[PDB]
Amino acid sequence: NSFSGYLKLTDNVYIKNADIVEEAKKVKPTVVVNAANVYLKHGGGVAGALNKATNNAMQVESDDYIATNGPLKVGGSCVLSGHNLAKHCLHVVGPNVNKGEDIQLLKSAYENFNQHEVLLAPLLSAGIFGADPIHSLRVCVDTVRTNVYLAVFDKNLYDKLVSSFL
Ligand SMILES: COc1ccc([C@H](NC(=O)c2ncnc3[nH]ccc23)[C@H](C)c2nnn[nH]2)cc1
Repeated sequence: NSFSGYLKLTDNVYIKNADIVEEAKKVKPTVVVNAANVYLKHGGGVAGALNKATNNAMQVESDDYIATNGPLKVGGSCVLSGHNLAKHCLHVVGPNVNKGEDIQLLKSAYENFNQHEVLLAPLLSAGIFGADPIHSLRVCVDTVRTNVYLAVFDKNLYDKLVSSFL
């Protein structure tokens, strides 16, 4: 958990302008959060990048989990191996509001982070899922009580978040 160059936003929320994959390789955190979908099909975004950095080992393990357990629910999670990136990967499903899923489930999604003392994570429900990323950071700050290190890859978004927050 050797995090460096983060800006502290609250007592338990830190932020850095970085690619979450590069952070995972350097830090080797106990937990890396994936912004997953209910079938754990890691096709793009954070999920595609984390899976690519495991050389598809994350996808093979995710397919076996879905065969035995079935899909996750929106707002839910599962803990699987972190492979070469972390001890564990916490796969979390935020609502896709562009497909009618309720924005109140974004609070349920961030509540999963509270089972882990320290996490490396992206913002949930942003991008193709349609939630406003500044609103997603406000839900994170109001829901997560354990120590979260947020990696924001787009510098333009990182600057908007830091301006809106502090
Ligand atoms: C569907 O769920 C999401 C949830 C996060 C997002 C976007 N995050 C990423 O795609 C991302 N974040 C950190 N490291 C990364 N490495 C490769 C991709 C990547 C949001 C918009 C964003 N942009 N810049 N920082 N965060 C897109 C969709």
